Amino acid sequence: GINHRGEHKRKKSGGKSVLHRKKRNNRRGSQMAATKVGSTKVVEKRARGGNKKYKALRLNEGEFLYKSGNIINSSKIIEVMYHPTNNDYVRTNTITKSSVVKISSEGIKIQDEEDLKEMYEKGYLYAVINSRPGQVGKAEGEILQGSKLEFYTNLFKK
Amino acid sequence: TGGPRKHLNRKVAPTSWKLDKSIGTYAIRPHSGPHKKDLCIPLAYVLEKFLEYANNRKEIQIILKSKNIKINGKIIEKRKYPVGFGDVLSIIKTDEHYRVFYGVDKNFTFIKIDKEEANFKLAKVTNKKVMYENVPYIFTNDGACFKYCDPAININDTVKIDLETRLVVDYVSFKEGDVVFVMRGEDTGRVGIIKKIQNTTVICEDLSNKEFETSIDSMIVIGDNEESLLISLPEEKGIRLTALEESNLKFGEIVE
Amino acid sequence: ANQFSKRLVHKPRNPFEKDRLIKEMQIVGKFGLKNKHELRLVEKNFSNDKKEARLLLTSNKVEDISINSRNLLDKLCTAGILNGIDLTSKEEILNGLNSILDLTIDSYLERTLQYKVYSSGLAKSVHHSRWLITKGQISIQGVVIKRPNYVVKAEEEAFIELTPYSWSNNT
Amino acid sequence: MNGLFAANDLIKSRKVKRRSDPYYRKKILGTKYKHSKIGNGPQAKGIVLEKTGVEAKQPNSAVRKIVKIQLIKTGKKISAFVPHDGSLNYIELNDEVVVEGFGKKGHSCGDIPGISYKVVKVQNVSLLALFKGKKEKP
RNA sequence: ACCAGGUUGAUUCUGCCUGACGUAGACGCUAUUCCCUAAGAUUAACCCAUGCAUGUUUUUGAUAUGGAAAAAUGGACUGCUCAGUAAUACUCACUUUAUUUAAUGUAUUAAAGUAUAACUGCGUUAAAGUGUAGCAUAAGACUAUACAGUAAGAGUGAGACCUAUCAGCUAGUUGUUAAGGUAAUGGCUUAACAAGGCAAUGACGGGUAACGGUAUUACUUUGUAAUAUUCCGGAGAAGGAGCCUGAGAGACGGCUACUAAGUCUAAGGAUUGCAGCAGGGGCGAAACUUGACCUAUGGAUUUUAUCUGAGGCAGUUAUGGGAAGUAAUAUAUUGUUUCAUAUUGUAAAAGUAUAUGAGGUGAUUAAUUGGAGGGCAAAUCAAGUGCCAGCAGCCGCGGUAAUACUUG
Ligand SMILES: [Mg+2]
Ligand SMILES: [Mg+2]
Ligand SMILES: [Mg+2]
Ligand SMILES: [Mg+2]
Ligand SMILES: [Mg+2]
Ligand SMILES: [Mg+2]
Ligand SMILES: [Mg+2]
Ligand SMILES: [Mg+2]
Ligand SMILES: [Mg+2]
Ligand SMILES: [Mg+2]
Ligand SMILES: [Mg+2]
Ligand SMILES: [Mg+2]
Ligand SMILES: [Mg+2]
Ligand SMILES: [Mg+2]
Ligand SMILES: [Mg+2]
Ligand SMILES: [Mg+2]
Ligand SMILES: [Mg+2]
Ligand SMILES: [Mg+2]
Ligand SMILES: [Mg+2]
Repeated sequence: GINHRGEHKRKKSGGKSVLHRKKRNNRRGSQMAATKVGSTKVVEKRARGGNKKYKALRLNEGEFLYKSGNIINSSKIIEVMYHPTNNDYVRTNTITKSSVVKISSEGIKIQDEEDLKEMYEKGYLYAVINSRPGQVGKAEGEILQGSKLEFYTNLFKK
Repeated sequence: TGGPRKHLNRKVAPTSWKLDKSIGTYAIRPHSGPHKKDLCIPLAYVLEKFLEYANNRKEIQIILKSKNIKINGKIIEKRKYPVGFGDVLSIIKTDEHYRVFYGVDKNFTFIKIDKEEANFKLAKVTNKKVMYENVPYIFTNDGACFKYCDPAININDTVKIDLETRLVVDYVSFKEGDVVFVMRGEDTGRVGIIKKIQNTTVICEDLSNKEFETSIDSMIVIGDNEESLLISLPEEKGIRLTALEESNLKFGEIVE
Repeated sequence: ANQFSKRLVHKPRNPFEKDRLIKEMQIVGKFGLKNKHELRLVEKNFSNDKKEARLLLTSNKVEDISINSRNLLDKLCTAGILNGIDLTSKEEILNGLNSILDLTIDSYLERTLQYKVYSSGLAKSVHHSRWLITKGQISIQGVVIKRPNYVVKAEEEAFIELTPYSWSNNT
Repeated sequence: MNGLFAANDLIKSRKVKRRSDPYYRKKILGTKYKHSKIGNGPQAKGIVLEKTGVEAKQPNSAVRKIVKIQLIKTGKKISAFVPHDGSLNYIELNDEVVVEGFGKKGHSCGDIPGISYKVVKVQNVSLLALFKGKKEKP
C-alpha cells in the first residue's frame, strides 16, 4: 500500500530513473493515526515477527511529572495551545509529540512560585508531551517551569 | 528467495570434511549449535568415514538409538548434531574416548585419550560483565554462562570445565612465554611459544624455532609453561615442515 | 568445448611438403605405427618438457634449482629415458637439464611395449609384436596387457615374459 | 599525445581512428541484421517459379542455367544457380528447393553476374548424389 | 617465434583480393566393437489433449483393534527459463551503539468455568457444492527475558559495450527546522522557509540481434577473445494491480478485480494457467522414451519401512574425446571379430570382466571420402564433344592430337 523504498526518486544529477522489480513486503507502511481527546480507546497492532504495537485513537488522563518536587500524578487534558509543524492541529485537537497542552490542577500539589500562582487560582496548568502517542500508546510529559515557560508563551495565540 | 536455504552442495562443501567430490550431489547441512560454521562437522560423517563403524544409513540408527554415544557426557540420538572443536566424545561400551582437534594438514582428526583426561574440557573466555542483582558472570566461546568465579580471571584467559558438575575448576592466565594452539587462519594446527604480544596479533615461535604472526582471536593458550602441558599433544606436535624439507627428505640434502 | 571433450592435437601447418613426409615415413615403417594421428600424440609431450626445460635454466630463485628441477629429472628416470644421476650433487642437476635438450622422438618411441618385445628375442619382426599382443599371449610379471603402446618403466624392464598358461607356451 | 598521465586523451583519440576500418564499421551499424538477403542461417527453402538461363561475361562464352525462387522465411524473390550438368531435367515447377551460398563473403564469384546462391536439394533428394546416379527422383 | 599466387614488353615499390590454420551451429556420402561425455538456448517469455510430480505423525482414538475427523508440523526450500534491467543488479574492501529471527546450545524467571468436529437422523440441485435438528457429544485453547549460533534487511566508496547527425540539464529537484510511519538510518511522506544540485575527467538523451561474475578453453613476449554449458548471485510464472495466514510470501501445483484468449450445461449457473517430467501443435536450416525405481547422495523438527518425474538406472541419436580391429610367419600353417553358455553382478533385468563351447573364412561378415595445370603431394594415359555441354576460392582451360569438361 504505502512503501518506503528509494528506487523511484531521481538521481543526484537530475536524470530519470527506471525500476526493475515489483513491490516488496520488507518496506511496508501504514496511514497516520491522529490521537484525539475524548473517551479512552486503544487498539493493538501486529508488527514483523510478533512484537505487538499499541496505537491510541482517543486519549484521556495522561501522566505528567512535577520537576521541582519530583512526584508524578495524573491529570485531565483540556485544550492544546501550540503545535510546531502544522498550525491546523489546534482547531482539530490532535495530540502528537512535543505539543503543549492545558491540564487540570486538582490533584496536583504545587509549591509557592510567582509564575504558577495566578493560574493555580483557576483550574489550569501547562504541560508538554514527550512520548510518541501513536506507537507507545500513552502520553507522558513535564510541567512547564521557569524560563521554559518564557519561551513557549511568546508563541501563543494572544 | 523469500526465506532460508535448506539444501547444501557438495562442491561448496568444506575440504576439511575429507569428502569425495565424486558421484554425490548434495551434502548434509548441519544444525545450528554452539560452535561456528567452520569448526563444526556433522555426526553422521564421523561414524561413517573417520571412524569405521557403519556402512549405510540403517546401521547409523542402530548405534545411535542404542544410546552408547556420549558427547560431552550427554547421550544424543540425532544424526545432524554438530561436533565442534575440543569436545570429548565417548562410547559407554568399550571405554573408548577421543579428543577432537585438527591435524597438521587442515583436516579433522580423532586422538584416543585416557580416562583421567576424559573428565575435563578446555575453553576460552571472550566477555565478562555483572548481571542482574549484582552477580558476576563470565561468557565463554561456546555460549555457556558461569558465575561466582575467581576475580583473577580476565577477558582473554582460558578455563578448565569439569564437564560433570559444570563448574569452573582451574584457569590459565594470558601472558608471554606460554605454549599456544591455533585453530583458524591460513596456519592451522601450529603449536608455539609466545615471544611478543601485540595489540591485535601475537609474535610466536615454533618448536622448530620458526616465526609466524596470527591474530589473537584465532589462538587458544593451552598452558602457561612448557612443563605444564595441560592436554596431550598430537603425534606430529603441529610442526608442519616446509616444502623445501619435504624436497630434502625425498632425494637427500644438497651436498655443497 | 568441455574439459572431457576438448581435442589434444591439430593438423600440421603446411599440409603438403615433400621434405616433411619423407622424414616421417621413415619413422612409421621402422617402429610399426598404424595412424599418422598416434604419432602426433607422442611428440607433443616431447615438446612440453622442452618448454619447461628452458625456464629452469633462467630461474633466479634459490629454491627452484632444488625443488621443481629435481622434480623434473625423476619423472623421466622412472620411465627410464634418462639413465641415472646423483641428485645430491648440484652441478649434475645442471647437466641433467642440459642432457634433456639432446633427446629425440625416438628416445620416447623406443620404450613402448610393442617395440620392447621385438628388441628382445620374443618377436621376430615389429609386426610380429602387434599381432601377438592383441590376442593376449604376452604378460608382464603379474599383469596381462592388451595395449601395445603401453609405456614400460625402468624397473619393470627385465620382467617381461610370455604368458605361462597361454597356447603360445606348451600349456 | 605521448605522456605518462595521458591515458584519458589516448583512449578517446584511438576510438575515433578505429572507425575507419571497413570491417569494423559494419559491425557498429549492424548491417547483417538490417540488410541481409537470406536471413541469418546456412540454408533456406523456397518455391520455384521460372527456369531461365543467363549469359556469362567476356571473354568466356556459355549459357548458365538458373532458377528464380521465392523464400519462405522472409518472403522475397531471389535467383539461384543450378550447379551441375544435366541436373535441370529433374526440376519441375511448383516444387521446393534448398539454397546454399558460394563462400566469397556475400559476393559473386566466377563469371556468373549478380548471382550469389546455388541449389543443393530438390524434394529432399541430394543433387550431388542424384548426378552420381545413386537415387531416383519420385 | 615460418609465408605463398595475382597490375608490366621486362624491373623496383605502395596497396588490396585470394590460398594455407582455429571455435561454435546446420548439411551431403559411408560406418564393426567397448568405456567416458552431451541433446528445443538462437526464431515464438507462442497456444496446449492426456497421465503424473506435497504430504507425514498414538496427540487424542471413529457405536468400528486400528482408522475417522480435529489438533500439530512443512508446503517461502528444491526444480525450469533469461523477457526486463548499462546500474540501485554483480564483485571486492569497510559499517550497522541504526535492526528483526520459529526449529538449536547454555542459563534466569512463573504457574473451577467456556465452543466446534467426526457420529445419528431429515433433505437439496444438470453439474460444481452446500442446509435444518439431537440444551448434541470429544482431545485443544483461554509465562516473560538474556548471551551465543544460523538466516535476512539497510548503508559508504571503487570498477565495467557502441553513439556529438545527442551541449546544457534538473523543480520533491538540493538544503534547514518540525512531525507522521517503519523492526530500523534516510525527501521515505507532509507543513513552513530558502535557492540550491550536476556537467567536454562527456551531464542530459538514443541503440543493444545486453542477466552479471566464475570454474574452464584458445592465442600470446608486459596481455587479448569467447564463457546459454560446472558453481555462486539477481528477476519472472498470459499482462498489470491489491491482499489474508505466517518467524519468513507483495507467494502464483494460495485468494480478489480488470484486459487478451477460451471450455462444460438440462440454459438458472460453474470453471483453466506444462518458462515442473513425459507428449502433441505452430515456427524454423535446426534438437530424444505419453519408459522402470527408492539401490547410492539428500530434503521434510529423532528419517533403521512413509512420500520424493529432486535424484539414480536403462532406451533413441555420426555432439565430441580415448583403448583398439580388418592379419602374421614362411598354396599351406596357426589363430582375432559376426554365434552361444556358466559364474560374478543388478531393487529386479542389461552390460563389463574370468572361464568354457562349437563351425572355418581376409577376393571376406569385416573401408570409405576427396583430389591429379600452378599455389599444392599425384598422369602431356586412353576413348568421346568441339567457345557447345560444362569446370573453376584467385590465376585461368574448351575453335576435330584437351595431362584443365563427360566416362573408363
Ligand atoms: Mg573457404
Ligand atoms: Mg524459447
Ligand atoms: Mg484436518
Ligand atoms: Mg534471448
Ligand atoms: Mg533480451
Ligand atoms: Mg452442529
Ligand atoms: Mg511541501
Ligand atoms: Mg557471461
Ligand atoms: Mg506460455
Ligand atoms: Mg516459488
Ligand atoms: Mg516470486
Ligand atoms: Mg503474483
Ligand atoms: Mg504449472
Ligand atoms: Mg515439458
Ligand atoms: Mg542436432
Ligand atoms: Mg574414387
Ligand atoms: Mg608436384
Ligand atoms: Mg573450389
Ligand atoms: Mg584442378
